[PDB]
Amino acid sequence: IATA
Amino acid sequence: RERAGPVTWVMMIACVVVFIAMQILGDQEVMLWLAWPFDPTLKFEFWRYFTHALMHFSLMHILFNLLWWWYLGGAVEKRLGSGKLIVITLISALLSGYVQQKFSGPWFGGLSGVVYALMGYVWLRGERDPQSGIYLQRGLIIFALIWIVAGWFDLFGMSMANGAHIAGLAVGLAMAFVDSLN
Ligand SMILES: [Cl-]
Repeated sequence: IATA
Repeated sequence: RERAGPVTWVMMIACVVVFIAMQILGDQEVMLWLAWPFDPTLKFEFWRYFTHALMHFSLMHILFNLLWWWYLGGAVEKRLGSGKLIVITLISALLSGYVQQKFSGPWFGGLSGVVYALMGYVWLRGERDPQSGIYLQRGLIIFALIWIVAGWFDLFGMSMANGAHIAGLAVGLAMAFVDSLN
């Protein structure tokens, strides 16, 4: 999961 | 007295509630509900185009995102009104999430796309339209540039949604330009  | 208006406040509450749900239920159970639509059958669950911005996966990025939201969001709401903040927030969450999923697919979250929109918006509106009463301090310009750089070069622990961030920034700059045409 990528975080913004 | 209070710096944070209703919209600033309600977003912060939303992020805290979602964060707590994620610690209780685990990140993945909450993503399945709140993530950008990851299948055609979910494409009309319209909240998902926005609710990706409410999830955070680490203590550091929820804190930093909410600090910038509280400051910039707070400044926009105070000076330009709750409506303006709502529109920057919805538009930037939508378009940043579009760009991110487009390049990297739907497994992402965080308020940083919106934060980058606020950075861009506050900077350029202050530049082009100083009578607006908003302005991005030099120190915050420097802070934001380093944070962006850190994101781009993977200097945090974690995998970064650089699509969302940079798209966020473009949305904020665009909206500020349109808002200051005059
Ligand atoms: Cl995060």
